[PDB]
Amino acid sequence: TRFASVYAWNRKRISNCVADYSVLYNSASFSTFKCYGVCPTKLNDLCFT
Amino acid sequence: QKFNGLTVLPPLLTDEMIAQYTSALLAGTITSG
Amino acid sequence: NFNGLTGTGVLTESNKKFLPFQQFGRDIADTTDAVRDPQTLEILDITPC
Amino acid sequence: QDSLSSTPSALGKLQDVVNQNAQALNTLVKQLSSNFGAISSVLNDILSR
Ligand SMILES: *[C@@H]1O[C@H](CO)[C@@H](O)[C@H](O)[C@H]1NC(C)=O
Repeated sequence: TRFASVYAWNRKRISNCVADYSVLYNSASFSTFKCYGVCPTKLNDLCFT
Repeated sequence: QKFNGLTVLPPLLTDEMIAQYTSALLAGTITSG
Repeated sequence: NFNGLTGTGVLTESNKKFLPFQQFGRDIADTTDAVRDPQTLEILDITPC
Repeated sequence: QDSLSSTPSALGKLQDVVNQNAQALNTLVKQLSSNFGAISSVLNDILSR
């Protein structure tokens, strides 16, 4: 419901969970979706620390 | 090395075969000059 | 594919004594030659076919 | 017979050939760890990401 300001941006840590990026990538709600060092279509079968 | 496409091939003549040639040369030198 | 790490080879049980914080080992070629199974925590040796 | 038995360096000329060849192969393998400007020395990392 509420977002942070740009000067005091908010860091949320995501961990110990199973992600699903197909719900984000295949959504039409986003005007910008730019990935660096990783391809959005491959992001759905990788693991991160 | 092996697992990166790098291999080593064996010599055609074995160490035993080389030793045999050496023995023949020594035997010749000693008995027939 | 181990936690996102893809490759081909023969897997066997390892006798390498990994410390609890270590998940894999590497060779001089920067290739992985041992991994910790993410579910069983067993250490496996990786040798090319 | 005694001179060779007591002189470790006597056969250095033959050992030098062995050492030079081993050095060349070890160098060749280690170069597989170089990025050469790539994101990773590991080809599988590039393809999976
Ligand atoms: C789940 O993974 C942990 C190690 O992270 C392991 O000790 C445990 O036995 C696993 N549970 C099952 C049912 O395999």
